[PDB]
Order: sequence, then structure tokens, then C-alpha cells
Amino acid sequence: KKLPTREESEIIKRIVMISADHGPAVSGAFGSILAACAGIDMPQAVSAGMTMIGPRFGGAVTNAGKYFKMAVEDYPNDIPGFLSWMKKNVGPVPGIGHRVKSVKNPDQRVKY
Amino acid sequence: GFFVLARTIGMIGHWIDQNNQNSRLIRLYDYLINYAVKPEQEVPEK
Amino acid sequence: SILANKDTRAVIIGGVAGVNAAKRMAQFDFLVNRPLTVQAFVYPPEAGQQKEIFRGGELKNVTVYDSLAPALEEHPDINTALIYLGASRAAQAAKEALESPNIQLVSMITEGVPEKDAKRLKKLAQKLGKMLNGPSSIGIMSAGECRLGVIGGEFKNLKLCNLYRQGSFGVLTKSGGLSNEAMWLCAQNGDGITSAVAIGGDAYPGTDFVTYLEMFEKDPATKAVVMIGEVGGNLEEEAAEWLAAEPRRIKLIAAIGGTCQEVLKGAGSARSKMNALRDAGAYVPDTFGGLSKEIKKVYEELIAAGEISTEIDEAVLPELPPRVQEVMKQGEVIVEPLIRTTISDDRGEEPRYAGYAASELCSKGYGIEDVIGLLWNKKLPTREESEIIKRIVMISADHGPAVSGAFGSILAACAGIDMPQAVSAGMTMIGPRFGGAVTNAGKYFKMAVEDYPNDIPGFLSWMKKNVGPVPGIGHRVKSVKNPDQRVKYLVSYIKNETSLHTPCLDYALEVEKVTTAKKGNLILNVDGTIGCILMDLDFPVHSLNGFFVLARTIGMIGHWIDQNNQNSRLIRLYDYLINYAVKPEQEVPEK
Amino acid sequence: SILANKDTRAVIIGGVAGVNAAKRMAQFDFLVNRPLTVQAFVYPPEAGQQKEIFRGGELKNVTVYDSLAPALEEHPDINTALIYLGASRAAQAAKEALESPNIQLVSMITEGVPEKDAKRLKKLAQKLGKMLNGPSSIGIMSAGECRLGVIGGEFKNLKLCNLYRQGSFGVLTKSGGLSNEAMWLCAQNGDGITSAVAIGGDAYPGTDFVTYLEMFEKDPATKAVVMIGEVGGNLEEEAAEWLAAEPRRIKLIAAIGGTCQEVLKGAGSARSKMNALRDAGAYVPDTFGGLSKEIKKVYEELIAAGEISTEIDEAVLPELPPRVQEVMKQGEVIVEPLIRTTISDDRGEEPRYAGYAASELCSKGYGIEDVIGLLWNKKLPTREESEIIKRIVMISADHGPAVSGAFGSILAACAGIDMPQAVSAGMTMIGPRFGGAVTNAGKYFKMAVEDYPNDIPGFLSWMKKNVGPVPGIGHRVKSVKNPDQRVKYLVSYIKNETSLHTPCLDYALEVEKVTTAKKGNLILNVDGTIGCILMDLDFPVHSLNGFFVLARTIGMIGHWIDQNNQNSRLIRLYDYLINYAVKPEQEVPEK
Repeated sequence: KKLPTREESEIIKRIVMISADHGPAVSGAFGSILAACAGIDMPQAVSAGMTMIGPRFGGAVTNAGKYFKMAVEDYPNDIPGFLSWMKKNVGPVPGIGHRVKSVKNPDQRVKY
Repeated sequence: GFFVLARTIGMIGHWIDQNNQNSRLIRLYDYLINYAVKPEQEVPEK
Repeated sequence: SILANKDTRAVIIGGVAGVNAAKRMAQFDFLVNRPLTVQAFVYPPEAGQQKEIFRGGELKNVTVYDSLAPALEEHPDINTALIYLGASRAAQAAKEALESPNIQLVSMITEGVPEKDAKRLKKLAQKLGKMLNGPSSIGIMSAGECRLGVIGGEFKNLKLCNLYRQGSFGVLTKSGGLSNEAMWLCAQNGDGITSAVAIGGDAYPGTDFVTYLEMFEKDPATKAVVMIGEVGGNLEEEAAEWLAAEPRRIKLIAAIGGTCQEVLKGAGSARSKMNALRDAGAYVPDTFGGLSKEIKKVYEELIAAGEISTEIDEAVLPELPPRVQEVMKQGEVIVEPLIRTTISDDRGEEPRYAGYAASELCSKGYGIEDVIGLLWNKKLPTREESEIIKRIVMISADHGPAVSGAFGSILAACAGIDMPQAVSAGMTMIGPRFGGAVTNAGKYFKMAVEDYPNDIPGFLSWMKKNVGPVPGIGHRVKSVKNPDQRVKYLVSYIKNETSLHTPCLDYALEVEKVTTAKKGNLILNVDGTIGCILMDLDFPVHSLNGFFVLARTIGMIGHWIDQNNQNSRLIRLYDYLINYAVKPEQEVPEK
Repeated sequence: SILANKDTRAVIIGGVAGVNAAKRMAQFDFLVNRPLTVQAFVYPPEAGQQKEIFRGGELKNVTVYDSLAPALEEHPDINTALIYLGASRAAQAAKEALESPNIQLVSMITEGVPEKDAKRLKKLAQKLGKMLNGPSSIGIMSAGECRLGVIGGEFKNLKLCNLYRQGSFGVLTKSGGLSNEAMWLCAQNGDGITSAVAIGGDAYPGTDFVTYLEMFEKDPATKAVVMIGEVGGNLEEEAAEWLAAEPRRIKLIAAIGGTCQEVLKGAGSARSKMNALRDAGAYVPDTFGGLSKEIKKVYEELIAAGEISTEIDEAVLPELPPRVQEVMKQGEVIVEPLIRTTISDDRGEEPRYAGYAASELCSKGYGIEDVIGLLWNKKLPTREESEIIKRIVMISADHGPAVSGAFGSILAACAGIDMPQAVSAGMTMIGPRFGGAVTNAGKYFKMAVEDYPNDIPGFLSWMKKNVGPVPGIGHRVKSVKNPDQRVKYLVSYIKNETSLHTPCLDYALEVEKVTTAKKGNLILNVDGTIGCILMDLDFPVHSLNGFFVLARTIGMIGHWIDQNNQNSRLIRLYDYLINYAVKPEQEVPEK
């Protein structure tokens, strides 16, 4: 409900561009492909792929923000405390982990 | 919203792509499924 | 062979460690061409699930049970238990197994089992007349017959140690790693092993060396035993006592570790064990290196005495099937792909959209509109196409909460559904009546330009008779008296700020003059406008509804966020807004 | 070899017939270890698409073009065109190919090409100095070099006819089927072929026998030619004229079909052609069976004259890779499954639900409720469980059009959406606030029974502080003053008509007495009632929401059908029902 500043606007632009697609193997894209092949119209086929966005695929943005803000406030110099608290209370850390990307195969999207 | 909106660009892309290809219905290949099903049995009479 | 044979059927009590042992046992099961040794798993955390275990290339599903009682009820066949649980649970699981009338052999791999617990389990096994191997035992391996545990290592090792057929040597070690070295030494210098038993490195093993030597003495196939002991306790001195006591059929080859009598009386010293065994008539080398020479000595001796036959390994051995990806890399198999993609590649460091790296597009100053063109047309747009895509998306982003799509998202937002799922419900509303006439507007107006260039009444008659209402014409609230500035803006932008020739849009604008003369609300709407503009830009026909679906997702997410920020309650449509034109109430007749 | 060689690069002009030829040519390409012959496809119906063609185990994507001009622009490499189009389009495609400066050879497989068209194409090819083969030609085959068309058949035949290397025999036939028989005859009785050309069976072939014989005469590898003709035309007499005209290096073996002069000047008779060729010095057998003897004669003669070397086929040949499914059936490859299913098997004549044949369930009088139990619990329900499932589904089927799920379906039905998609939008509404509290009601009430047996205020305090509102408590229209007869019925049925002990339901009914004391609408609702009943029946926790999802789908489909039968117009929410609590309107600031 606010007109962004040039800085904000430039970050929103890049986030949208860098996240636009990550091939056909991912749940959302594959859901759309499955529906496209079942002969479903675009808005309905895309809705099936969008249904896949959740805790494991693409929909950990909000929780990553919440838990990392909470870490900054409650565990500023205690990452093992934050991690212990997360293991015991939420499970895997939202925003950490990838099926194909790793230290040996970096995600240039995040580096960018 | 940033992921949901962004990935919609990709998802529409893939839908257009499969339509331009005239892709047939996908039925997952048998060899890719592990049928760890119950042994077959006769149904008892009601 | 002595404890494990082709009649051994096991239950594995443990988790992931247990599953890895079972996978190794299945590899042996394949090599010796026998049915799977593991019949069931007992693991309460994963009870009810099934474990995928490959016997060569064939997948076997092995059931996980909560306790041993249902496992044995479903598989009465089981006569062996392998304990793969941690120290705090292993002794209780071993007790349960020993007390089961079906189980004759219990082997424990567990390390850190309290001596008090091991002592109690040894006495229980003795009372019940059962065999307890371990704790801290890697396994029991019977060449050509049965593998219990991970003993024997990788599949290539099973072949190198000739574990696919009985030899003439028995193996008895405390150490796990050394039972694999002894098996190799028997293959390399003899004719291989009959059975290899790792008794465990714990102070109080379930079964001592003499117990096993007695069994080997009764096995006709075993002609010699390679025993590898260490300093500490007296298991080796009793073995020397056993050997001296009577004339025994089997020859004993022994190596005792712990001649480190330099580092801090010693009744269980390595040199005392070597002397006791040497005196008893065992083949004891000075170093572990001499063990290969003692095996060659005994082997050459048994062939001379006509107890071993020099029958060379003329057997065609199975080889483990490779993974599908390996065979594919070599091009030795045909795998028909499940799907084909032409628009993006995620396999590199970052995605490539129509050949272009995503971050390279950001750096060089491209925008969202340029990514839309790449993913939907596989071509980087022109500055003009880009400027039109940008305006279409911005102009169509939202049209308030009353419209089907927005209302669908609001309904789901209020029903407490998460954003991606809420927005998908709203997006399902996009179709022939709401926002999804972009494609058809483009198609029919292009067809009008080609088949009815100077005949709008003909086009309209054809449409009435064949499709019904014209896609892109009509609006619920907008009319000649209440114009849609969104369409006036786009048309004015295309006419006044570009030199484009738009024949579809020109035709559509002429039919709007005819239709609005019939009913004032039959205006050219945003669907028809975008449809015509994009057809005139020659965008692929399939992509046309993409512009509305994508633009209106901005609005639909907006509405979802708004409803959440407000903490809106569930919507249940007010009664006074429904016309219940329902059947009169009636009693249900008896059947 | 004469027309096709390792330098031949083709464009296939045609559809599915063209793609099947390309697939055959790819198998030859793999066998002789050469790059793919087909570079492109030209087919307007499939323009822009890519065809997956396997060269052995390696997938090659070959592009489809709208016309020849872009194909040659992208592949300047192309020098051959194969026409796989029907008679009405073939001649125009052949004209376009002949007029392309890159194309040197055009072969047509097409049957039914008008004689007038073939005559015009022959004259055009002559003017331009290009080669035209066909129409009605199965292809051109150059052993070890190139295959144009399906000529040569299956991969096993390429190996049997030794088509992976040059022999000494050329083959010229009118007949397609006979070119494969002649190739075999040369492999069986000689050393194989150099090139095999099917000239076509049409009245006017693009290139006649003499044109090809002249080319074979100049090919040093070709020592003899097997020509198979038929009655009709003078092509074989012209070949006899060519052979007689001068002393030729190549030997000619000829068989002429059509000596049926007993079945009901005749210059084109089989007997006249056979005499003309025999007189000219050709090897002409009495029957087609004698052709093997004529080939053996010529082969032995050329060996004797030291023109052929008796060097046996000591070559290690590639074999076609099997499909992944074949290798899997044999268990010779490991394929890690993508998914595991435990509830049904569709692989037989009919599906098996939890081991039971679907039709066997119908025959023995089972119902929908019994199929729900099989697919969701993997157990056939008891008559009691069955009777409870039936009532839960019936009572929950629909609760009018005002509720989110039903309204979502109505919104989508009015937006003109198809049933499965409109019902999916309504189903998306099922969540924490509408109908999807069944699972949580079950979990929290079971936890209450275990952790707060005689402490409802403790349970309620814990819930307020940790989860918020209690799942299964509360209703928008039902209250203590307006009871929900659906919950009264189920409770009444469970207590008075079954032997079921329901601790979760008993607890939930007690918390309802406490909550309705706070607010009258805090009644135990259908979610809480079903949740508790099912938890008490010991149904898997995950399945609990299933009963609402499935039951309310009956209502949601009902509502979709109803709006369709009514021909309902699009819903746009009335303005007076929206509170536009929007920001004051403002001018956009300049960037």
C-alpha cells in the first residue's frame, strides 16, 4: 500500500526475475506440465502447479523471514542454540537445504 | 508472494511449451513405481 | 559351514544400520543365488512401513514390525535375530529374541553394551540352549550359503575372497576388520573359507573360541581354522586346552595381537597365548605376515593328504546390475524421457531462460517483462514489445474484490488457507467468462480480419450461430455510459505512442461500435484489447491468456495479504442473498 | 557405392512416415558409426517442434521447420531431400527441393503421384542437373555408408545382409520388397552389396536403369549388378541396349517378372526383355530361385579373376541397446523407483484395492463405504465401521450453498469452469475454519483424554495458549438455541445403535457443556464429532479429513450441476456488500 523506492523497486525486480523458473523437474513446474498434458486450460493447469508451493517447495519464504528475525533477536551470538531450538520445536530450518544445489554445486541465484 | 508470483511466470511458460509440442497425456512408467501392495486375497462373503 | 546356512532366515532388529546390513546380505543372496535372508525388520519408529531392498536388480519390499511377536507370527520361518540397536536398547531386544522359541541364533553388532548385560545374556543363552554371538560382532559369513551382517564388505570383495563357494578353512576372530583380512588370506593362499565368525571384541563374548572350534570339528567341510586373537582375557588359552585335550581332525592356525610388551602378572599376554597354542600343536607365526605362509603350508599339506581337491574356479559369476544412469551414460540402454522441455535449463549454476543466464539478464538491466518474453516466446523482446507487456501487466493487475478470481482468493484467505493454495482457487475462476477470453478474442478477431474484412454483420452472425457471445466483448459494470479507461489507455498508447499496425485491434474497435449500438454494455473489454494487441505483435496464440493469469495473480496475492492483515473471519454467505428454490419437504419412504 | 554415401545429409519432408524412416536411418547410422543422416524435418502441421530420434542409446532432437528455406538456412550441410508426403502435396515439395541450390538428390516414397507430375519433375531435374529417384521408391541403401528410407528392414536384417560394409554387388529393382530380397541374395551367395536402389514401380521413374548402370560402371567397388525388373515399359530393353553397345566392366544379373502369358507388338513382355538381356550378355535365370545360383556363379568367377578377396567378416558389431523396461524385466539394471504405492495395483485385468479385486467386492455385495476403508485403512471394514462411515458420508454430503466450499464451486460453475476444476476450487476452501478440523479435533481430543482426563479447564487453558480456538468447537449459524441435528444424530447412533466405546467423543461432549456456557455458538460441530468418532474407531490420523473432503465433494458436484442446469450468469459481488476502506485517491509523483 506504498509506492516503492527506486532501491526497493530494483530488489523486487531481481527477486521476481531470478525465481521465475528452475526447470521442469520441480513440483510446481511438473504439476503444470502434468495438467498441460492432461489437456487442461492454462489458468487451471497453473493453479495445480501453484498448489505445490508450500513448506518443501518455494513456500518457506515467510517462515525463513520469521525464524531468522527471531534468531537475530533471541540468539544473536548463539547459532547452536538457534539450531537446537529449531530441531526441537519446528524441525528442519525453513530456507536451508536443496535437493541438487550444495557447497560443491552452488546456487548462483543466491550468490547473485 | 514473491515466489508464488515469480514461479507463475515459469509455470505458464511450461504450460505454453507442452501445448506448442502437442504433448500427449503422461501416465507414469511402470518401472518407476514400487508396487509394495498387499498380497492378493479373496473377498469374504457379507 | 557352521552357524549360518541356506536354511537361515533372519529378522533384523534395528533402524538404518539394520537396513544397510540387509542391503549387503541381499547382495550376497544374489551372488549365491538364494532367496532373501532378511524376512522382517523390527523397529517401532518405522513400524508398518516397508523397506526397499534390492536382490541384484529385483526390488524386494521387507515389512517393518513394532515388535518381534507380530514379526514371527507373520514369518514363522525366522530362526535368527540380528541386533542393530544402540547400547541402551540392544540387551532387551537380545533377551526378547533369545526367549522366542523360533530363534536359535542371536548376533549383536552393538558396541558399548554393559558387561553386566552381556554376562546376563550369555547365561540366558546357556539355559535356553541357544547361540549368542557378540556383542560387537560384525557378523557370520558362510561362503556360498549365508551372510549375517556387513561382514565381507563390497560385492567385488565377495568375488575376490571366493565367498560364492565353500573352501576348507574356518575363520575365528575377535576383530571385525580382521575377519575380512583372514577371509582374503584363505582365498589368496588356500581354497577359501567354510565359515567366518567375528566373536566380538568385548570382555565377555556370548560364545567363546572353543564353542566354535567344537562346531568346526563336527563340520566335515572345515579341515583347518584360522583363529585371530588379542591380549586380554582367556579365550585363546582354553582353545589351546581344547586342542591339547584330544587328537582333533581340524588344524589350528593362530595369530595373537598384542606383543607390545614395551608399553604400560600378565596371565593373558600375547606371548603366553602363542606359547600355549604352539605347545598344543597349533601353527603360530611370529608376525601377522607369516599367517599367509601358515595357510599355504596347511593347504599344500591337506592336498598331499588327499583332503582337498585342486578343482579350479570354473564358475560363471553374476555381476551386480548397474544403476540406470550408469548404463545411460555409456549409451547401453534406451530410456524414453517422461517429459521434454525447451524453455529453461536448471542443470548449471543458475537457470538459463531460452539460453540466457538469469543473473546476466539482471546485471545488463533487463526486467520482468523481458523474462516473460523469454519464458513464453523463447525470444528476448524488443523495447516496444517490452513496453507493451509492462503496461498490459500493470493495467490488468487488479480490478477490486467483486470479480470471481479476487473473490475466490478472499474466500480462501478467510477460510484460513495459505497463499499459494488460496491464489490457486482464484486462478481457477479465470476462464471464458472472467479474464480468460484473451486467447479466443485474438483467434476470432484474426479470423474476422481474414474472412470478414468488410463484413462485421457476417462475422457477428457467424459468431452467434457457431461460438455464442463474442470473446472480448461485454462487461458487467463497464459500458458506453461508464467507459473502461484501461482499454482507452492501452488503445491510445498503441495508437499515439507507437507506429504499429494493429489490424485485429482496428477490427475489434469497429465491431464495438456495432455491438454497443445493440446493448450499451457490449464494449470491447480488457480481454479483447490485450488479445488483439498481442495477436498484432504475433505472440504465440497459446501464450495470450498468460498475460491476464500473471497480471491478476498480483491482485489475487494482494487480496490474500489484505484479508490476512485484517484478520478476517470465515465468510458464510448471508441468507438474504440466497434464493432457496428447493423442493417441498417430504418424508422418506420406507425401503 | 553410388548415390548415398557418408557425405549424404538429408532433410525429410513429411510427417509420421518421415519420422519412422528417420528412426530406421538412425539405427543404420549407429551400426556404421556415422553422424545422423537426417538433419531436419519440414512439416508445417508440426512446425517448431522437435522429434526425439535415438542413434543407438543416444537421443537426438531433430527440429521441424515450416518450409525448406529456413531448414537449409539453419543446416547448409543438407544435400538430399526425402519426400514422405501424400500424392496431392509430394510433387510441389519435390519441385521446391529440386530448385534449392543445396539439394543434389531428391527421392520420393509417395505412391499415387500423377504421371504428368512425375514427367514434369524428371524434366526439371534434367534442366538443373540433379538426381530424382522415384516416385514410389522405398529408398537407396549404400552398405557401410548411408541408408535413405526404410529399405533394409529391421536391425537384425542389416546384420544378416552385411549392410555394415561394402560388398561387390549393385542392386537395381523397380519393386521395394524385392530390393531387400536381392540384398540378402548378394550377402548369402556373394559378398554383399555396394548400393541397392529401388527406382520405383511407377510408369515414369525419375531415373531409369541405364542412368544407374552408368554410375555402377564408374564405381570401382561394384563388379556386378543384380537388376530385378517386370513386364511394362522399355527400361530393361534400354539396359540390354546399354550392355550390348560397348564391352562393360560390370556383369549384369537380371530377373524379369511377368511370364504370366498364359493367364487372362507386345514389346514390353517379360519373355522379350529376358531374351534382349540374355542376348546382350546378361546372366538371366529361368525363375527367381535361379538368381542365387547366378550370384554364386559371378562371385566364384570374380574370386578366380582376383577381383574379390576372401577376407571373412572378423568385425565386432554394435548391438541395439534394449529399452530400460526390457533390462528391468530381466533384472539386469537397477532403477530406483520415483514413487512407492501400498494401497492399489492396476497392473492386472482390474484394480486390486488392498489386495482385493474391485469387481469381486461389487459381486459379494460390498459398498462405497467398504472401498473407502480399503483404500484409506488397507483393511476391509467391519459391518459396524462400515455403517458408521456410511452415515458420516451421508450426513456431511451437503450443507447448502452459503458455506465456502459449496460457494467456491458455485462461483467457478458461474465463471463457466468445468466440473473437476470448479469442484477443486471449492475443495481448496476445506481447511482449519471450514470442514478441515476433523484431524486436529481427533488429535487434540485424544491428547485431552490422555493428558487432562479430569481437567477440561486445564485442556482449554493449554489450547488457548498453544493452538488458539479448539478444532471441532464453534459454528457460524448453529448454537445451543439452534442445535445441529447432524451431530445429535451421529452421537445418538453411536451411543444407541453400536457397541463402540468412545472416550474422545465423551470428552468432547463434556467440553461442549463448558464452551457453550462461555458463548452459545461454541457447540461441538460436525468436524469435532466425526474427528472423535473416527479416533475412537482407531482410524489412521491422516485419514480423518478424508471423510469431510469426500462427503462434501457430493455437495460441491451437486451445486455445480445445479448452476449449470439453471444456466447461471457470472457472479460479480454487489457493490453495496463491499466496504471499500481504500486509501484517499492521489496523483502519482514524477520519477
